[PDB]
Amino acid sequence: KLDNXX
Amino acid sequence: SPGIWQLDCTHLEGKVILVAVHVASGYIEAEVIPAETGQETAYFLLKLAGRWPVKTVHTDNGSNFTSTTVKAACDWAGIKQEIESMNKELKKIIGQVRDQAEHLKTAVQMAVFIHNHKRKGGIGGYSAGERIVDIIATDIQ
Amino acid sequence: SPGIWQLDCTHLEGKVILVAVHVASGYIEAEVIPAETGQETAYFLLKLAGRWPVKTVHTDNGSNFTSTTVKAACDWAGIKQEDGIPYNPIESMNKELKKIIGQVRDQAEHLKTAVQMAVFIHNHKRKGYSAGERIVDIIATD
Ligand SMILES: [Cl-]
Ligand SMILES: [Cl-]
Repeated sequence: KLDNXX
Repeated sequence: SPGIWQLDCTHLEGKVILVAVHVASGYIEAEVIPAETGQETAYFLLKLAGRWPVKTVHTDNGSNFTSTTVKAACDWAGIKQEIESMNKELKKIIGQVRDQAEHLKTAVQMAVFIHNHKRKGGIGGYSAGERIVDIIATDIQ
Repeated sequence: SPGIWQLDCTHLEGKVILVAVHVASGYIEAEVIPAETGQETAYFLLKLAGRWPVKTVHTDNGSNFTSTTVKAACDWAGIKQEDGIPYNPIESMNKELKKIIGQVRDQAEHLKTAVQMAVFIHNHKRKGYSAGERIVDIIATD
């Protein structure tokens, strides 16, 4: 995931 | 016409996306906000105006645009308050990248990037980000 | 060179302002963020990169830039990160931006609005061309 995720 | 913008709202996932389209180029900027308030609208318009030479904004006339804080922002920045495809195109890009981001805001800004940098047509074509910059540079000169 | 930006942070009223400077023109963009985190810094850079053709960013090598979210953002946007590298002869621009913010602070209820008014002033000041006129002239490909 690009942001906080992942 | 180099200083004219249109501003529109889209509702997704219970959030609001404010979308500014530079009419002559198709270039966009967008921000994700909790609700469509006068405070957020004014803040978005001052940010836009410190970046580009904004003379006129066309809007949906909703109550966020009528507020005294938006009028004070527009007065200060020299903005007069007096493309629907671009928005459907943005919405469609957002859907296609949506799953690559935890938050709607990151997907929105990826879609903005994809939209503004995509070449239209063949070899010889331009992106919207190239068009806006070329329109404004030519106007100054 | 048209694609080279420098990012700097400055702290005011106990808040953080991230400033991106287009080195060739002196044009600036700025945002108040709640803290110098990886995710806030990533989101700032994703927005900047969607707006202008950003090839390289010089940073102060703060921990927010060494974060993997920032690295993911820069690789997705194709930005080359140059951490801890000065392009030479800035804290003037911070002291200047804060000077202007100080001049308009009494016209805005909240600091974030004052920062945007200060960016507008800075980019429109004739020095003859403004920073806003110079950045477009430099970047235009025709
Ligand atoms: Cl709206
Ligand atoms: Cl920083």
